[PDB]
Parts: sequence; structure tokens; C-alpha cells
Amino acid sequence: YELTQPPSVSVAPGQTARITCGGNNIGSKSVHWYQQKPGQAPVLVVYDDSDRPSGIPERFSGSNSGNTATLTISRVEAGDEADYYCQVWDSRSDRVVFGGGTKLTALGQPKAAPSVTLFPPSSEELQANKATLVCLISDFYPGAVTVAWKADSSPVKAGVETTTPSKQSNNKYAASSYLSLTPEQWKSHRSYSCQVTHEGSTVEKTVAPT
Amino acid sequence: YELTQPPSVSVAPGQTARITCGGNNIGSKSVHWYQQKPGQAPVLVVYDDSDRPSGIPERFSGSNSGNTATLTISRVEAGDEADYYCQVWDSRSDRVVFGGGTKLTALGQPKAAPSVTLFPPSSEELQANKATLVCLISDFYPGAVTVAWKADSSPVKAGVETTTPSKQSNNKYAASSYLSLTPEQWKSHRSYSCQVTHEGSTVEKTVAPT
Amino acid sequence: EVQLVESGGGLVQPGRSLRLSCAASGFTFDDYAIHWVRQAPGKGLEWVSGITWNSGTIGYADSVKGRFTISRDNAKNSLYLQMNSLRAEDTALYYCAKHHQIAVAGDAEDYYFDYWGQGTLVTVSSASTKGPSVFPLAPSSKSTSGGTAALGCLVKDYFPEPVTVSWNSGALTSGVHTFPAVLQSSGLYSLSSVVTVPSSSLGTQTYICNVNHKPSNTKVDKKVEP
Amino acid sequence: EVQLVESGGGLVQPGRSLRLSCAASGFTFDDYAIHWVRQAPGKGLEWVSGITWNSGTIGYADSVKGRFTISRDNAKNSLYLQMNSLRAEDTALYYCAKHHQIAVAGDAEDYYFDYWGQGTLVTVSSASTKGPSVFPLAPSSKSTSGGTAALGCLVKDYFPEPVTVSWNSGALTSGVHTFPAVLQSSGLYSLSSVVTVPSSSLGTQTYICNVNHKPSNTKVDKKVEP
Amino acid sequence: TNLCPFDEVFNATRFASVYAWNRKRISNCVADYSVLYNLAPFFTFKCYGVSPTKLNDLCFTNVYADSFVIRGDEVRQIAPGQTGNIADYNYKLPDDFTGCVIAWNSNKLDSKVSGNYNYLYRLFRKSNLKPFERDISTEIYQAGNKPCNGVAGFNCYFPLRSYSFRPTYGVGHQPYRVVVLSFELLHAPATVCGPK
Amino acid sequence: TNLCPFDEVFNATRFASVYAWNRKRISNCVADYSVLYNLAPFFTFKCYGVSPTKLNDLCFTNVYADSFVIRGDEVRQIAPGQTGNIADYNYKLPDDFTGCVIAWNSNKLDSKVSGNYNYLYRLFRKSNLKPFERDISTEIYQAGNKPCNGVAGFNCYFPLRSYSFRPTYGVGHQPYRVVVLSFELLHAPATVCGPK
Ligand SMILES: *[C@@H]1O[C@H](CO)[C@@H](O)[C@H](O)[C@H]1NC(C)=O
Ligand SMILES: *[C@@H]1O[C@H](CO)[C@@H](O)[C@H](O)[C@H]1NC(C)=O
Repeated sequence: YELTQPPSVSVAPGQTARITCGGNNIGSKSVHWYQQKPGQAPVLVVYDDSDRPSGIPERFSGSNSGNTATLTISRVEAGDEADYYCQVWDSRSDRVVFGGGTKLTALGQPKAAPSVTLFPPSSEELQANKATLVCLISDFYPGAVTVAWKADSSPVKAGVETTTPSKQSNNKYAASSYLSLTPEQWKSHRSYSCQVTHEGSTVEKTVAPT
Repeated sequence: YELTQPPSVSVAPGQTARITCGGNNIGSKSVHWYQQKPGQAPVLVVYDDSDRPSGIPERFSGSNSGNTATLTISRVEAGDEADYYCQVWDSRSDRVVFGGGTKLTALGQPKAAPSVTLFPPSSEELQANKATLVCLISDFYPGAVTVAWKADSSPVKAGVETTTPSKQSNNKYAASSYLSLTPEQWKSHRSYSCQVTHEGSTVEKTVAPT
Repeated sequence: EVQLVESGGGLVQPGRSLRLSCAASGFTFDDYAIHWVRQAPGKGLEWVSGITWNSGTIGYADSVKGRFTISRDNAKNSLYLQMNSLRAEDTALYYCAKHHQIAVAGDAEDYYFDYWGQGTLVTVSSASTKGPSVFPLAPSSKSTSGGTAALGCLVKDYFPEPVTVSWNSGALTSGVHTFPAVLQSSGLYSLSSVVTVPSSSLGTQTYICNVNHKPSNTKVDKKVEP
Repeated sequence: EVQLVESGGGLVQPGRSLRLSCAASGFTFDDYAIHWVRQAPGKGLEWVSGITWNSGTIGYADSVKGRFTISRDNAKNSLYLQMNSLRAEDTALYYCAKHHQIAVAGDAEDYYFDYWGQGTLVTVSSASTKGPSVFPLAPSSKSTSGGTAALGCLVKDYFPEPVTVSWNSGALTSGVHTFPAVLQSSGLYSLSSVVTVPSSSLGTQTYICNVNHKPSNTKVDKKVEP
Repeated sequence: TNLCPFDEVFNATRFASVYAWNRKRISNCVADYSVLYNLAPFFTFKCYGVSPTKLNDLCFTNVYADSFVIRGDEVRQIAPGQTGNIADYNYKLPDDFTGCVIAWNSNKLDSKVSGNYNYLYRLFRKSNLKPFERDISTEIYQAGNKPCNGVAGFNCYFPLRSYSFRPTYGVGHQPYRVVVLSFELLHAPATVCGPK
Repeated sequence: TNLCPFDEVFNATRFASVYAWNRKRISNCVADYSVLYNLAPFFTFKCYGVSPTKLNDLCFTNVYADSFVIRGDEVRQIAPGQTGNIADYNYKLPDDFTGCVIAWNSNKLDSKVSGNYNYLYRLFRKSNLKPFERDISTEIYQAGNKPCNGVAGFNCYFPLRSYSFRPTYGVGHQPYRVVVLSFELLHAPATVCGPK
């Protein structure tokens, strides 16, 4: 068996979400649904194509046609962006077959400005040779952030930078940035600073010289 | 794979016949054809849809395009009535997929009256209890012949009969018949006989009245 | 030229096994793949298995996997097929088909048969083999034309049908209408033959009807007389 | 409640074998079927194997068959999944999932998961295990607001990524946002964990960052000070 | 009244392997030893110790019901005082066994080719098993002289072999769902009686 | 000149089974033992009696080339004087052998996600095979004392089992194509020489 889910799906707060799963003839075996928020364990939301467990609100319905099962979500809030999977037993080959990913994204959320924070190299790490620098931007919903280290009064890009991609946290993105270019020789003192760029705006926090 | 052929394709012996073999995506894999006279072994005809073996006339041709392979026999005659099968390799399942062949029958052949030959119980069976009176019918083109039994100058059909269906022999049908339900003292009286009634006129032939 | 003679075949109970052979003669049994293909009576063809020039299976069907095993012997020029756990739906004329190409190393797998055999009727039922009963059908004295009188045999009461009638030694290829058998509502069959038989003045055929029945081995050489 | 603790997982070289375990509690581990389901970073989910209440395997997926083996012990509530011949594609976050509908003998086979576990990262690579380099971040004395402080750790240079950093156990439960790691161009990772900590300099003085790395057993007890 | 669960260990969808045979403490119920006589007519009912005619009368304290799937010719090994490879490394019965071993052919629902590795038996082990001992360990067996790491190879045998139960093999290589009904009489109020 | 036919014996569409290995005489040609190292990164070239660089200097009369597919954990058994379930019932090399056993992994050529009864091996046999002997017979193996009567039942097994070849298996279960290049030299004009 081989299920087929849409790669993604979008909906605005107020409308309904529709996640489909197809197959050869998905009309006899049940279609069980799961919800996996980023950083948690998948929780069952719909089983037997109609029922829901104890705890799931009265907003997760479903139907099973001849060759297409649907998961109809009711009024969707911000705390509903997750990955949904459909399950099929497939008694022909005796193998529980899952589906692909379906990242439901709420469109219309307010743009939250990031919160940047810089931490200078510690005194315990500078003992032999560490000279590490870290830039952290915590709360911003839209991704596509560019942490450009406007340090040493120059566009430092040849220096070793991590720039981890965006992630998720309580329905809001978060990332990080490191800079270890300084070989304990950052005594140049040309205003080391982290410079993020969200969508045109920018917030920066200076780095302590010593 | 799975090949599907028309169960029967008939054409007068003035034009060409159209035998097709369609599957799912049979446009690239080679399609080979075979000819099998009734009784004999399958002979080879145009293979790879573009060439024929040595001996097959130029009348046989083939063409494969997308989802249909056509074995177009040109100038069909009476001696070309056979069961035509199409072959494919199907490298996906490591098999050799044949198909339900087509019975090409040249429609519009001359009529042929059947010749009946009666053989009474032989000499070396009256000492035993055999009772195997045999009624044979010679070649004839149009089949569906019913053997009318005239035992003791009366219609006797409740006895053990055979009435074998018509078979093929050099494009001329022939069959047999056996009915000697007698107590094995078949010599009762009144000339036990056998009648062969084709479509239209009926042929009669009896044995000695003893 | 090519003579793919096939041996082995007869009546076997459901669930038992038999071994089929196919002795090749005429070509080199080291460069041509030879397959096995069955044909149920009046019910189309079906592919069983096959082996390349090196002894290696080219696959099996969807109903003979695990029950059939094919083997090749390139020294004795013989292809073997073992049939285990036979059922009622395995009764057919198993053919021994060759391959036209020479099986070059680097090519694409495409098998099309060029030389066939005659096959062996492998019947699988619970009945038992019965012996034929040859009877001399009398060439009655009804004389209108030259060869109007015909004589033949009346082979009857035989369950398997690999029956073959001969007239002198495996000869007399003249008009000999071997009519097909018929299941007479009892499982058995009945054969019959008819010849031309011109004016009988001791200058005619030897009056011999050789009946060879393999599953019920018996050689009858009974004569016919007016 | 139901707690499906999953243990026995870390770094193994390509072409080796480990053994996972799923200790169950809170329910009866004698009537519910428990399965194994993996999940790589993203790339959706995948069902590894499963077993019924009686120790009978419900089957394996057609990617780890013949290499994995699921077991079950009902005396001591625990599941097992031996993983022989691990390759590079078996780098996922394996789950231990339960199943409702205890399936009385008369019923149709249908398995859905209602109580999942937490996971056990199993990485299959040829690299070696490195140890963290916990460094305390400096909570500079700013005057932006009443609680303008930020302190944490700077864990760095660790190849496997199961790290679970935690502050004073049962004491600090405020905003302790742990930023994810980054696979820099050296094979290693780096992680930070900064706490809000409203102004309490020389106050609570519970700035203890506990860094645990299972593939190295380096339980660091670094202390942070202004 | 309260019938013992003799239907869960006999009509289960999937049975256990020989190295992980499952037990079930059948207690506090009324066992009717009659639904296992006519069902599955192919029923070998070798009873050791107790007789099948006096079985619906005696009271036991805790009847234990094992369950595993073995081949056919290895059923003769599930018996008191028997040797082989499935009677010394996978399942061992005591010499004072008091029960009834029950097996029946399952070539219909357990010969899945999609399954196959769904049934495994232990072929290599250091020492023989004790009466009623389960060993679900999968450590590599050292069969030679040099010590072996956690990798297979020469003298490095994986202790579990597969049962490629295919529906074309003979009746000697077909799966048989063996269920052993051990009857103990420890010092405790006997509650699993027969139909009164 | 006339290069020896080492192209269809090595690079073939489908190889042989262990119980029906194919011989092939290779003669009246000039053998080039250098084109073999295009076949597979993983290519063992274990030789016996002849140095791997001495074949291009000697002349033989009939070089034979066997072929069969065995699983990984079973190549070692193709060696002079070594036991195993394959080197005793399927193919045994003489103790004094003069050749070069060649093997390479073929998990991509012949391994379908299903299991095909294409490669078989003999599991049961009466006695061990003599050196250079092929037994394509498939008689029912009598494992007990009662006669089998040609039916595979109790104590009567089919003497051929089928390998399971799937790409998801480890290196110790993926199919390995093996070819044994024997070299004999009788009192006859040697035709198979090296490239001069
Ligand atoms: C298994 O099912 C059948 C039909 O429901 C029943 O007769 C039998 O009692 C069941 N098995 C046992 C031995 O309880
Ligand atoms: C096998 O095929 C490859 C590619 O055609 C070729 O390079 C190699 O020489 C062939 N092997 C032999 C032994 O001829």
C-alpha cells in the first residue's frame, strides 16, 4: 500500500482545513489520524474515521469515500499548526502504512519582532583558547532571518558562523547564531555586533569589548 | 502485466483482419505473435512488430504504437483460420504474459454436405456383451450438426449417446456418434439406423435389418 | 532439424509428483534458452518457467511458484521440470519451446519462442487408468464406388487420452480420419479410424491397427477382416 | 498516567547492532499491542515493527526486515527491538506506541496508536563521541527594566544530539528556552539555554546548569555567576 | 458462569515464536475442557499425567497456558524427556509434566510469505534450557575459539534462525500452533474447576 | 586474437543456482585475466595452486568456468577442504585444487522486493557430494524409517529450499555471484595460453 497526502495546506482563522489521503481502494480499512506539533509526540485525533478520543475537542471530523479519506478541521486557531498523518493497516501485506507530511499553517498571524541577545566570551572558556560568541533571537513568527555579523566594522562573512535555520516554539520561530572567528585575538575592538534582519527592519545588540 | 485480445475477429477472404492486443503501457516492450492451427503446435509469425521468421509470407505484418499492437494479416484465406496469440516479456515481474487468443474465421466459405458412414457391431463382439454401434460423419464446413438416431425404426434417444461436438480437420468439421443401448442382442428387427441432419436437408444411411 | 521431443506425462493423483523431460536434438543445447509452456484443452496458452543457456531460472508463473522446479542438463541435451503438489487445475499439454536468439551477454531480456514440440498430456484426476478395447469395424460389402468400403478400429473405454493409432508400422499416411474421442458420461473415451480401403483382392493394406496407450501400457495389434 | 519510557539508544558504527527497550507502566502490559515506529528529522513517520499481547510479531516493514527482531516480556513490563546490521538510513527517533481496542479473539485486525512515548535517538555514523564544553554565560548588569537579566550555558562540540540540559531540578521552571543545536562545518554541534531570571543578583544564587550527554556520560555541574 | 479465557489463547490472530512462548495465568474461573475437543478436528491431544476423561472434574489452582508455533516434525519434541534442537534450546518440559500438549496445523493463516521472519527459532546456545525457561536474548554466539565482537562472521552465529513458512512445503515443514496447558496444584484454594 | 568467452560467463543476465551450477569449457582461445576487474568494486580473487600473476605465463588445455549464486556468509565454503551446508550437498571443491574462486556482490542485479523462487539450494541429501559432482535430482528425502512413496509429508521433505534475496538485507544475506575458474592440463596440445 502507498498513501498520498498533500505536501502542505494553508487556511485562515475562520475557515476549515481539509487534509486528504488516497489509495488504491481506501474504503474498507479505517483511516486513523494523528497530530504532531513540532517537538512533541503524535497524538491521535480521529480513529475509525468518525470517532475522537477523550480530550480532543469537537472539531476533528472525518469521512471515508471510495478512494479518498478526509480530515475536516473546524474553526482553526493559532495553536493548531502541526503535521497530520493518516494510518492504514493494509491487511494484504501485514504492514502499518503511514502517510506523508501535511504541515497546516495559519495564514494571517501578527508579525512579531525578534528579540536579540548577545553574550560575550566567558572567562572560564578563555583559559586556554575558546573565544566563542553567541547571538540569540528568540521570539519572531515569520522565518527568513539573516544574522549578518556586522563585527570588526566590516561585513564579517569569512569568519566561522553557524546560523542554524529557523525552528518552532509555542507557535513562533526561534534560531541562533555563533561566531568563533576570534582566535582569542579580538583585541582589535571595532564594535563587534550582531545584526538580524526580519523583513526589512533590524535590531542589534553590541558586544562587550573585554 | 495483463494482455487483452478480442475473443473473435472474422473477415471475408477478400480483405484484411485486425487483431489487437492492448495492455497498460505496451508501446516499448517487444510484442511477438503466434499462430496455432487447431491440433498442431504454435508456429511463429511476425515478431518484434517489424519482422517475420523465414517461411512466413509477406502477407503477415505488425505494428505497435502506444497501447495497441496490430497483427494485420493481408489477403486472408481459408487456410489461415487459427488461434492467434500475442506475447510480451514484462520485465517487471519476470514472467511471460500471453493472452486469450483470437479465433480468426474466414466468413463466407462454400457449403459442404456431410458424408455419413455406419459401422454395425463388429464380428468379434457379439460373443461378448459390447453393444458399440458407431455412426460417423465425414468432413463438412458449417458445424452444429445434430445426430438423429433411428433405432428399431423408432426414435430412441434415452439410451447412452455421445454426440461429440464438431471439431476441426483441414478447415472441415467432423464428429462421431455412439448409441447401442440394446440388451447387446441388438439383432431384434426393423433395421436399426442412424440419421445425420445438417442445416437444411438430412442425410440418411442404415445397416442390415438384422 | 530441431526435434524437441518431450517425454514424461500421464495420470497422477492430486497431490503427487512427476518429472518431465525434453530431449533436444538438431541444435547446440548450450546457447539457446528453452522454456516450458502449458496449454489447457481449448483454454489458451500459459507460461510455466524457463532456463537460459547457463542453468538459471528466468522466473515462474503466478500459480506454480514453490510447486514447480525446472532444471537443465547441457551435457545430455535435456531440460527437466519437476511438478510437485499437483492440483486439478494443472491438466494441460506442456510444451517445450526454444528461443530464437543466441543469448549474447549484454542485451535486454526478451524471450520469443521459435521452435515448439508436441507436448505430453499431464492429466491430474482421481480416476484410474483403463485399458483400451480394440474392435475390428467390419468393412461391409456395400460396393458402389471403388473405395466406398472403409475399415477401422473402435478403441473404447480409456480414461487418459494419449492414444495413437497406426496402420502398418507408423506409416500409411493416406486418408486416415482419426475422429476425436468423446467423454461418454462415464469418464472414459472412445476413438475410431477410417481408411480409403480400395477393392479388396489381397492387394490391400496389411489389416493392422496398432494402438499405443502409454498411461495404460498395452500394445494391441489386432487385425480386421470382411 | 501511562508512561512509556524508551531507553537503550545512542551511537553505533555502520554494520553493528544495539538493543532498544520500552519500559511500560500505568496500564496492563498483558492485553495491549505495542508497536515500534521511527521518525527521522522531518521525513514523516515510518512503522518499524509491532507485537501483540501474546508475543507474536505483527510484521516488519519492507526496509528493516530480516535485520530487526521485536521481543516482549510480560513478567517484567518491557519491550525490545534488536537492530542488527544498521545502515546509514536507520538514523531516526524511534517511538514506543500503545494501542487501544484490546482486540478480543473475535475481531478484525486494525492497529491504531493512542499513547506514545518520548523517543530515543539512534544515530548510525562512523564518527566518534565527543564531550561537551559547558561555559557559563555572563549575566551583565543592565538597567533596561526590573528583570533585565539573561544567563545560561554554552554547550559546544558534541557529535550526537540527545542532550537534555536542565537547571536546578524541581527549582527553576520559568522561561528556560533551550535553543536548538547547529551542525556546523566540523561534524559537531553547539547549544545554548538562557533563562529570564528577573533581577536576583546575590539573591537566589541557584544558577546551576546541569548538562547531561548520554553517549559520553559527562554529567556536568557548571555554576554560573555574574 | 465465568468461563475461562480459553478462546484468547486458541483463536488468537497471531501466535508466539518458540523462543518467546507466552504464558497466561488462567485463574479464578470455570474451565470447560470441552470446547477444545471438536473445534479444529486436526487436534493432537497428548495428555501427560492427567486423563482427558477425568479432566472436567479435578480442580487446580493456576492452570498455565503456553503458546508457540513450531514445525511439524518438531511436535514430537514437545513431550516429557525429549531431545533435539527445539526441545533443549527453545522450550523444555519437566520430567514430571502434568498437562496436555495441543497442536493443530495452521498452514492457512501463518504461512504468510509477507510474514516468514515472523516466526523464529533458536539454533545455537551455550547450554541446554531448564524446565519452563524463556530466553529472549539475541547475543552473538561464539562457536569457535576466538572471542567475537557484536558482528556476525566465521564462528559468529546469530542465535535466531527464521521459519520460512511457505504454503508449498510438505506437512512436515508447516506451522503448528502448539498450546501447552500446564496444571499445577500449589498450596492454595483451587479455583479453576470444571463445569459442575 | 580470439579472446576467450569470459563475457557471457561473467556478465550474464541470470546466473545459476547452487544445486545446478553450470560448467563451460573454455578453449582454443587466448585468455586475458585482466578484464575481470571491471566487475564490481567488491571483487575477491582468491586463487589456489597458481599465482594471480602466473596465469599470463602458463598454457593450459581446458579451463572450466563454473557459476552459481550463494549468499554472503557462504563464499568461504567454496574452498579446498571446507565444510558447510553448501560445500557438502551442493558443490564441493577437491582438496588438491588448481584454480581461482571468484565472487562479487550482486544485490543490484538479482534482488527483487518479493522473493522469487529463482535461486535454490539443496538442504537435505543422503550423503556428501564427491568433488565436481552435480545432483539435479529432486527425489523426496527420507528422513526417518517409513517410505515416502513420492509424497512430501511427515519425515519426508523436499530436498530444495529457496533463498530469500531482498535489497534491505545485510552484507551477509545479499546474493553473491560466484565463478570457479578451474585449470586442467592433460597430455594434449595446450591451446589456452596468455596474451603474448
Ligand atoms: C475458536 O472459535 C470457534 C468458533 O467460534 C469455537 O467453536 C472454539 O470454541 C474457539 N476456540 C476455543 C478452543 O475456544
Ligand atoms: C562486464 O561489463 C562491463 C561493462 O560493459 C565491462 O567493462 C566488463 O569488461 C564486463 N566484464 C567482463 C568480465 O567482460
